[PDB]
Amino acid sequence: QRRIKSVSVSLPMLVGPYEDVCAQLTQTSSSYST
Amino acid sequence: QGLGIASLVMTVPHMSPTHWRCDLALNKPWLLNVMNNNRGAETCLFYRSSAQFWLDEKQLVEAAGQQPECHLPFPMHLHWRSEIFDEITGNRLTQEQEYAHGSWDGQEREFRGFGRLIQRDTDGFAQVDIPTHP
Repeated sequence: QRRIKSVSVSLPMLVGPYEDVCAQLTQTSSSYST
Repeated sequence: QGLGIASLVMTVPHMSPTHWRCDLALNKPWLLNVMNNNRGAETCLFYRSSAQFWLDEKQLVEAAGQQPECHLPFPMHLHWRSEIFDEITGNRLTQEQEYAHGSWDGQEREFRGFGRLIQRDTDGFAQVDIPTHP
C-alpha cells in the first residue's frame, strides 16, 4: 500500500528577522483517494 | 575591503534591513611607508594584500574559465610597488612586484612562497620625444 501521511514546506529567503512571510496553499485534489 | 585588519560590522535585527559597516582606515599600520635622506631621497612604499592578490588571480583566471586553487589560503599583507623621484628634475620611476601561485605548508603551516613572480617598471620624464618602455 501507499498513502500520504503529512508534509511541510519552506523558503530560504531571509525576509528579515520577522517580516511578512505570507502565502497560501492547497491541493486542488488528491485525485486518487480511497 | 581587504585592509588586512578588521573593518567594523554590525546588524540591527529590528527593521527588515539590518547591516552596517563603519569605516576605519586605509592601511595596515606601522609599515615603514617612506624613508628619506636629507640629500633629498624618498621611498614611496606601496603595499597590498596578498589575499587581494589571490582574489584577483582567482577572478582573472576565472575570466580565463580555469579552475582556481591557490595553495596559499593564509592571509598576509605584503609590499607591492614603489615610486622614486628625481629630487631636482622631477622625473621619476615606478617599480612593481607581482606574483602568483601562492603556497602554504599543508602540514607545517608555513609560507611556501609564490611559484611565479612578475616584475615590472618604468622611468618617466617631464619631457621631449623619448618614449619609456616598461
